[PDB]
Amino acid sequence: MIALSQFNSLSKDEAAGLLAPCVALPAWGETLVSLRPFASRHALLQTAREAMANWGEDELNAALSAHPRIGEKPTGSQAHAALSRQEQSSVDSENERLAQALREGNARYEARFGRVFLIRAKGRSGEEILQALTRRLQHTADEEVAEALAQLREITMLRLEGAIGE
Ligand SMILES: NC(=O)NC1=NC(=O)NC1=O
Repeated sequence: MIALSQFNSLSKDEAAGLLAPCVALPAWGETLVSLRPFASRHALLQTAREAMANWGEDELNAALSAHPRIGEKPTGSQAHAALSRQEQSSVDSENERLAQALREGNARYEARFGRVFLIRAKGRSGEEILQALTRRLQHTADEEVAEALAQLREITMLRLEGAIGE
């Protein structure tokens, strides 16, 4: 976590590099970098929310390139992999029934919608995620695109909030 005044003074490449792990959508980060300096962390976060307001199915698809499946915890030490592992920390990997249910739930979701199941995993157990998956399997395509995008927005914001402090 770096301070706001520090973020405001970074070179364009260093600032974009800092924001890159939040979401695999270069336009989002580029917008934030281009609008520096920010008056406050409050203003930065608000601007960040505004910049994700017009995201659609195309953004969902592009962002999903950097998100592993729930239950498929990455091992890498780099920000992306470390963040995902940390976000899935409430998922019990030792529970064999859960692991199998997650694999089956994922396959079922992917067959239905054509994309990986996306959920803000931070603070959610494997059971909570499974129940969300069961609920979201009943959605129309548009309803599901909307929720998946809402979850993407949450993931991105939490990562941003963890990257830049007051
Ligand atoms: N497929 C996913 O939902 N993946 C993830 N959600 C998170 O919050 N972290 C992930 O890696």
